[PDB]
Amino acid sequence: SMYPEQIHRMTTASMLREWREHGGKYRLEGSQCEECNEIFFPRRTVCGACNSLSVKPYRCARSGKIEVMAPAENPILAAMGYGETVPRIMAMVRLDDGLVIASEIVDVCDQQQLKVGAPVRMVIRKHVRESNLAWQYAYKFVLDI
Amino acid sequence: SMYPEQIHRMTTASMLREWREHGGKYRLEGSQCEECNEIFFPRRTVCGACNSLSVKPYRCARSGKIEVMAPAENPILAAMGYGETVPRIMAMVRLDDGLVIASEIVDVCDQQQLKVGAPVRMVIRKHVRESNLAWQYAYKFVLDI
Amino acid sequence: KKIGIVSYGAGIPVCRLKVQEVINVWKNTDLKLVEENLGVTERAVLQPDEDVITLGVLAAQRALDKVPGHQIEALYLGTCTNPYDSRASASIILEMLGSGYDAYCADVQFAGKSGTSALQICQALVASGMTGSALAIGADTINRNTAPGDLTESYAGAGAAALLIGSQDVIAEFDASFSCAADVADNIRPQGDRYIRSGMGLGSDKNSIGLEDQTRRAAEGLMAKLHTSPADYDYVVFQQNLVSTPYSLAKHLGFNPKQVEPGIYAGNVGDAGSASPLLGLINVLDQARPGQKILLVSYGFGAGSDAIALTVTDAIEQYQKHNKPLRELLESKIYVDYGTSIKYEFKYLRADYALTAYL
Amino acid sequence: KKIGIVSYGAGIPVCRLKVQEVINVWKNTDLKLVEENLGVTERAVLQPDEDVITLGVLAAQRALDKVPGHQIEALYLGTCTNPYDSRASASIILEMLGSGYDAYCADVQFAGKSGTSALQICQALVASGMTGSALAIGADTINRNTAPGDLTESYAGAGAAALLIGSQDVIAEFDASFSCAADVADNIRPQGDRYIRSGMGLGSDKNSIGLEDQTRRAAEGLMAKLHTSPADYDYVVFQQNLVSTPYSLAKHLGFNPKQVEPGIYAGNVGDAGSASPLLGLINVLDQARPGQKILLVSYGFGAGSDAIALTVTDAIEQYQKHNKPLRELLESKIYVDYGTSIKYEFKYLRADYALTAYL
Amino acid sequence: ARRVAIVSAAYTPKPGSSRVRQTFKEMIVESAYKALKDAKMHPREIQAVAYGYHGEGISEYGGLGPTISDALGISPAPTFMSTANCTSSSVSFQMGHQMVASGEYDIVLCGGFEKMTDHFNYAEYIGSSTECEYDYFLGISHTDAFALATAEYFQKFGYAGREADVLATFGRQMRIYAQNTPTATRYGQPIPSLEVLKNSEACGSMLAWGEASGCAILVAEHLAHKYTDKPVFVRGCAYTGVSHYFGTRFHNPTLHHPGLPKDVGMAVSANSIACAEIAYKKAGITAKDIDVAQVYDLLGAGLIQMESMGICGKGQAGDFVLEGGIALDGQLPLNTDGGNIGRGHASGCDGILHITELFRQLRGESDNQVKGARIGVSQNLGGYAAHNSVIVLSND
Amino acid sequence: ARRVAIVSAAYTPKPGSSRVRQTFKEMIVESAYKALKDAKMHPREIQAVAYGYHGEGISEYGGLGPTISDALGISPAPTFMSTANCTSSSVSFQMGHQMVASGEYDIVLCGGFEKMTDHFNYAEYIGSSTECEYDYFLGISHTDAFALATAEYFQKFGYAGREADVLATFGRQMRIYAQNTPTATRYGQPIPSLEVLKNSEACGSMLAWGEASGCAILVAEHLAHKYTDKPVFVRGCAYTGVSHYFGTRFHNPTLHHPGLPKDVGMAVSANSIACAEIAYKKAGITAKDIDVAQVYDLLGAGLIQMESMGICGKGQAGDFVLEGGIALDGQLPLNTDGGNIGRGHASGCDGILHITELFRQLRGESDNQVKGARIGVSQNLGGYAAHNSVIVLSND
Ligand SMILES: [Zn+2]
Ligand SMILES: [Zn+2]
Repeated sequence: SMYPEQIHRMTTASMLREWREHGGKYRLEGSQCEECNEIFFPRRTVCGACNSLSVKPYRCARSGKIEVMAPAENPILAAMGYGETVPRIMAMVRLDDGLVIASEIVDVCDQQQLKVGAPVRMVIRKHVRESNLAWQYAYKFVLDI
Repeated sequence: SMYPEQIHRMTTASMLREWREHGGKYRLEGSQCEECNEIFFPRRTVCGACNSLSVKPYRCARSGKIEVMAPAENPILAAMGYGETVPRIMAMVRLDDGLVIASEIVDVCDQQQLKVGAPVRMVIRKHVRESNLAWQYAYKFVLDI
Repeated sequence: KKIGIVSYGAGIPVCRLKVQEVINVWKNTDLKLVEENLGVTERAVLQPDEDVITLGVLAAQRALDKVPGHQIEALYLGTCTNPYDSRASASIILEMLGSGYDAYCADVQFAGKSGTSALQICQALVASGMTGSALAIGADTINRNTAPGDLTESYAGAGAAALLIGSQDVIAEFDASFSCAADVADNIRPQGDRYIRSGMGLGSDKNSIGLEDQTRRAAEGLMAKLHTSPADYDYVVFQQNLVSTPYSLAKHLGFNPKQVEPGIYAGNVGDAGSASPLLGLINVLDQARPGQKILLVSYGFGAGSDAIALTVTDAIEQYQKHNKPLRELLESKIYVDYGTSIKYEFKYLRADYALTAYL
Repeated sequence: KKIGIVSYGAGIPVCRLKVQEVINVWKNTDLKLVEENLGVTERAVLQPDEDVITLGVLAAQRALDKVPGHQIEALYLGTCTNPYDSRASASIILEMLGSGYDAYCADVQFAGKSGTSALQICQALVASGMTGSALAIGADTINRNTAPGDLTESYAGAGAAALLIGSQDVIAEFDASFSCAADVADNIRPQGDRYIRSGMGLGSDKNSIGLEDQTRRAAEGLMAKLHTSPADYDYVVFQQNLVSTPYSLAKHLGFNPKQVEPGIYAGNVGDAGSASPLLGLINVLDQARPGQKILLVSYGFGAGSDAIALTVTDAIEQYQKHNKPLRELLESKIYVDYGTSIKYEFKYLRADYALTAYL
Repeated sequence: ARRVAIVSAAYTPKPGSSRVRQTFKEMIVESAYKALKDAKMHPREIQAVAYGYHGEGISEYGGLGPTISDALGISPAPTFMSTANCTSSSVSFQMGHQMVASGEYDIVLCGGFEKMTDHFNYAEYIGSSTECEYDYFLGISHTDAFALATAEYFQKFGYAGREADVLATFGRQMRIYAQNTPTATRYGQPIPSLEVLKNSEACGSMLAWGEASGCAILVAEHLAHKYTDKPVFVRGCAYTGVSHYFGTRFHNPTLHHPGLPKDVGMAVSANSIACAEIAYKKAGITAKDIDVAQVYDLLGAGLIQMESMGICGKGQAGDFVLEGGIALDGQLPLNTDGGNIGRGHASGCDGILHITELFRQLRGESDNQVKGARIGVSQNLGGYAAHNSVIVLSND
Repeated sequence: ARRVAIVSAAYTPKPGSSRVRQTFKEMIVESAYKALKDAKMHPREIQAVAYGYHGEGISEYGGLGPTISDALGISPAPTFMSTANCTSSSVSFQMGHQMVASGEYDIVLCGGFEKMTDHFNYAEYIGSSTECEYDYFLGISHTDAFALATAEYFQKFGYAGREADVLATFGRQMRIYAQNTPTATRYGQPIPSLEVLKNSEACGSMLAWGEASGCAILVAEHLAHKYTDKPVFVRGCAYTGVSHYFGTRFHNPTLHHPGLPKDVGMAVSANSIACAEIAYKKAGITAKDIDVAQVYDLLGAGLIQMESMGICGKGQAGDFVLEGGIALDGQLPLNTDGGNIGRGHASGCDGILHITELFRQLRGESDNQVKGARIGVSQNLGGYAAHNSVIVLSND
């Protein structure tokens, strides 16, 4: 602050990284194959089913159910930018189109509604800030009831 | 500053790294083999000549000559923490014990004395600050005349 | 009766700093690159008693001096270097101008396209019949918000331009516009940060994904709407952070040098942000002829682009009769050294609490 | 066998800034006042790779080079511009010197008298029999901790001095000392503040209630203890923030110019704080003769004063035989301009978080 | 094709404990020269090295091969690096096997290390080896994946009310194996009761995490007699790779392996199943033939791998453990050194940690010996089974 | 032991230029599927991959193997990673050669990539692959090492007054080769005069640095006819490792290679000499036999490698270049694609950049063809020749 001597840092992110993933992270866009119609998340260049390069963006279903859930409460494993909210409710969310997303559940107003099979919907939230100072935004989920 | 939200950083150094190298970096300590007396910089655990594990710290000679020298002036290659001094005079210094050290020449008061074969001596200087906030100190060289 | 620009004005700092004065200290870029390729030999220095409001009210008052007794119906201030982050500097300028309180009023922010965005807002207010006229200002102190030792320091400048929109004595009819935007963080300034920051290394890679993409998209959009092509325009005006930028964008979009040249002013000024496309337009209108066609395409980092098409009218000849051109205004200058520039722009790391001026 | 100074060393930055370079930018003081009355024409500039530790270890290593194989029993670092506010920089210097870990060790702080206070501590450790020897260092980077535009900027410098105390081959016997202190906030630096601040306007009024009061009190105290007067001393050494200060204090306490002159070094250096009285002493011992009497009286703002009386021994002649004097060391210099000095000393207000060296 | 023998294997003891006084170079040298001594071999007989670690983000040392060749004192002999999560050593073992089997090198040192304490907080760095833009940068860890996998296993195979019992029985057996194993971090510790474990962290199934280096020395069959009386042969290996993204465990059309189960997920690791089937086909064995095994233990991951590996049927590993099946007198002795819970875990070294205990078992030298052991198997994984390795060793 | 054939080789064109609109995955797929098409091969015929990059510090993606196997659409087929400076692809090629030669895999894709623009300023990251505590953390770069090496070469072999002439002649020949090579960054650029080059940056010997992925497809000899009429065979390879620390170039008792020159340093790369001698012995050739070659060009490094490789005597490479020796009609045509100066450089891809041009030469398909080329050689280095690779290819 008072002494502006540059501090060592191996890695600094270019804006290019997040720029290319705005579809995936703001809009839950994966990929669909034009030849066989198989769907994937996250986005990709080659269809895994048939190895076609004719692949297009696909808007994943933004509603789903909690497939599996696990609290993260261990201070030892608190990542920088995620230390303030404890517990965090980590979940695998099964979307209505069949895909599964690794995320977390937030804004739980009634704890008795937080259970396996509970319906959820996607929301845009602030995530850990980028190493180039830009705010990071991406998906999380809330209970939808 | 005003918004204390933690920023993402893959790598943060433990104090352990520099703690173990104070001999090498503050005192120009390499290694000498107890069986065959060969000398090495930087410090090491196995003698390269004879593969003995009987190796001890060795104070390298702190006087030497410039073997080869090259200005670093290209802004594109300015490392963080080293952008303020331009040019930097990079050199391979041949110490009086025969070892060679990669370093730089500083405090050149008479430019006509800066040449190949010029005598130099070790000095302790501040280097790029550590990712744990500790000041980094290590060797550089000056002309000795 | 067609709607458009009636009068204009500009405000530029008089202090100047030669590029070599910065390069001698930092040695962080080539003198030849900045002077010859980028086309900037010196840049505007902000004095301690100057800012976005001081420049803005100067430009605005110069536009309103062309229309004696004008009552202000709307006033929009386009800037990305606002003196206030809450409350509208536009209301301060309105108060200063002393020509009415009953006005649509706000500050507008989208980086270097803030001024053109304000202009579009004013056009919409007049064309909708919500007002009879409207005053748009584009102004930035890029110098003040560029850090010492930044690669862009040697060509960061400042400036203001004001355009009055109406339907009486119109000198340039506003024909149509097209805007585009996206999330492209090529430059940013997070809430709190004084200094505008780059999102990646400088060069043609960064230019291709922001500056060129958005400028092309807006220009092609507007031309498609009007069924025109570059050959149909007498003048083209782009963002002018650097003299090289309009020529580069012109080459990229199929315009030629003679269409660009009359908008070039920034060789002795540097980057004036929100003001730069509007200052290019002013520089054109100072010498243009009735009937001529202008395409204006700005660029805001972040990112986006505003494209506007104009037609110059018969009234331009009367407006030009007793007019001080921008070219003449830019002849007024005072040279300062690097140390003085840093003092004037408040870029020394002094104590947070001052006891006297010097203790 | 009497106890005292065995060997010494000094560390001074090589970069220099002419006073007129600062006055041209700020125009906040008279060039003639600083050059002729205060006696300083240029000052030391701290390079980006220099600080209190780098200067301190240079001085200390130069003192220990005079005593091959010396094992360190105590090491005290006197400084008011410490690189650390918790943890002892002394332990870092100890590590660097590589001559033993089993030592009494701490940092010592009382402004400009930190070095003399460390010296008294070392003397006490040897005289008590708690150690056989002890290394005192006085070092400050006053430049680094003086703000741009401060009235003292043009003569803020930096430096380090190291003195080894022992009872074998003593060149100056430590005869006696007297210290005093009080609450006098003539200068301060609150926890956090980078810059040292004045408590009032500069001049003889401020000097009378701090510098002169405490210096007089300690000098008169010690002389009363030894039944001596100014006539009994071959040399007198005072705080040397400015060349004018020793001459002024000498006139105030009844010493004459020829007793002061041999301690004067700071015309090309400026204020080196904790180092300044010790550097004056070094400058004396470089040319002194066996039998001669020295009075040393430092001054720390805050405020207080350490007075020490010494006698030069026969061993001084051998010590002087192959010795590089301070006068010679101070001939090594590199001139820089104001802009470069500000860069080197980290006094530009740059971005809080750096992306590259220049972005 | 020619056979490849392990002539020695060794690691720096107590791998669930840290070695803050050593550098990574010093630590690598310790295990390397120990193994060289065990084999009656000189360092300069080594013709190549294959070595693993997590990556350059821990110690800020990249392009590490030459640095290791210099540290061991074998220059110009090359070191081929491997960067593959907790499978780094398993992968480097497979690389060395290829180097010898090819005929290009006759004597190769395989191994790996991890110096977590060089990083201020390694726990938050590890996530960098995942599908980073969609997990690491959203604060999602590997440990989250294992917690979720365990929850899926128990909820879907009807273990409600016995989760604590299963995890505690597992962790207790690991502690029992570690108690009498001198190289284990829990060597000599008293065995806590099942009830004490149930009421402790992760019901007693949390691993012990520290620092270690390790290596095994591979030699062409015709040379092995120069260095040992009792060589251990590599029968076959498989290494397989699927997306790091945890969601893909439930739906991965990219994974082409015929005859997988219909329903795959976290509790049923398709990548691990495929890996085991490939490995066993190459080795000329089936699960029936396995006399002793090693798995990456942590929470319920041991159960999922027991099933993937073919030791018991889908959903039956919990009951297998409860019925004593992994004890020394049980149907399939497993993690006989104590595993990650008892012996300890150091990411890049883990492959060698497995291989060393199997090596010992197959020569009759284990502290918890399986009488008449002919076939030994290492099942190891990286990320949430994004990497999977299966290595089959025999003694004839 | 059985022979291994290259059936196709390809890279993303203009590797001295950047591809900021692509992700690294997209870029890898481009070259992979291009090579697959050239070979008339389906992706699912690939049995394993060996792939290289600089490290996880650029894109913050570690444990990359599984991520690549998923991107290419080959799961469960494994990807073995290589992290070895500018030799990453050269090393991965050698790994693939071992994989096929062992008999464990029959068809293997070898390659590498680099996406420098994912890092804000890659230039200051690269130093992390050195002896970091004693160079990187003191602000000493690889580029400093090359500047110093060049200065030593010229000062000690009597080139004073002709340094500019040597570097400019070299850079001009690279530009001449690049002009008519469509995959080169300087394709179609006019050839500047020798005088213009002397007065430009690094006297015209500065490389063009961008982004690229590349790969070659290796197949067991008996299968090669299914995929190509004109297979290129791997005769022999060597990979060698010495300390990254630049000082050790002058005094390295750790480097055991008999018959090295008496006086070694930066201008005389001992590691590179050793590497070439080992490689040639394995390949059954001498320098006389080499018809065309590739070297890592940058400043005077091309000269030092020409000498290490055995093409000309100590101190004679400057004069060899001045006398036209590396031109297409010269005694030894070198970097016939344009090299790093003309074609371009992308660290992890460079090995394949060399191999592709040699592959083309040996089939008569090069744009600057060496008539009747039988033997082609890639000399590549990593760090300041801390890594060194020599790869020898033939056409019969
Ligand atoms: Zn498909
Ligand atoms: Zn030895």
